[PDB]
This record gives sequence, C-alpha cells and structure tokens, in this order.
Amino acid sequence: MEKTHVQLSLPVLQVRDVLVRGFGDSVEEVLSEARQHLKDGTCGLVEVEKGVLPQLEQPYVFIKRSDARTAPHGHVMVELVAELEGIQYGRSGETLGVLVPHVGEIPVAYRKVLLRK
Ligand SMILES: OCCNCc1ccccc1
Repeated sequence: MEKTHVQLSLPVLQVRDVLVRGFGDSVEEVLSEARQHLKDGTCGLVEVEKGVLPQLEQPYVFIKRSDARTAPHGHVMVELVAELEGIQYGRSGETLGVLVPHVGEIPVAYRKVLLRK
C-alpha cells in the first residue's frame, strides 16, 4: 500500500527550540528513525543557516531536492541524505533543511514536501 512518494507538511522548528537534536548514532539508524518519524507525523525540519549544524547532533539527516519539474500542490519532491564526519550517504539536490524529531515544539512555518519513500 506504500506509495513511492508521500505528501507531507513538516513543521519548521527554530534550532534553539529543538529538544531532541538528532535521530540516533549511526547513518543507518538516523535514516531509519527519520523515515519512521516522517511516517508517524513526528518529524520536524530545521532550516540550515550558519551556526545551525554545530547545534545539532551527528549523524545528520537532510532532506534534499530530488527534481526540478514536479511540485504538485506546493510539495517539492525530496529525498533523504545522511551526513557523518563530512561524508554523505546519498547524492541529491539542494538542502531544504535538517530533520529532527518533533516532540511538540511550536513551529514557525510548515514546509510542504513530496517525500520519496
Ligand atoms: O525506538 C523508537 C522510539 N522513538 C523514541 C523517540 C525518539 C525521538 C523522539 C521521541 C521518541
């Protein structure tokens, strides 16, 4: 029943509000946990600016733009890419943000994406 892509609206969190600053301790774990939280509706997004990544925990999970032509509704097509110690696991387009668990923080916006699953 699982489609290749799912439309999600992700809460955009300010980095200083985030209570759980990463998904886990290895590349494989963070990707796994990020995908589960995305399915459960408990994933937030932090937009990357100077100073943001040092305030979060590695490995990082990024959502990156996967294509240039399809934004049905306002949902940019994205895929997950993890980073640890300067090495990325996946190759994709431009970063839309870094994913983190969402545990009830108040967002500043919602970001519509079409997530490749
Ligand atoms: O083992 C999967 C259970 N999820 C634990 C968790 C992680 C981050 C925020 C809230 C809860």
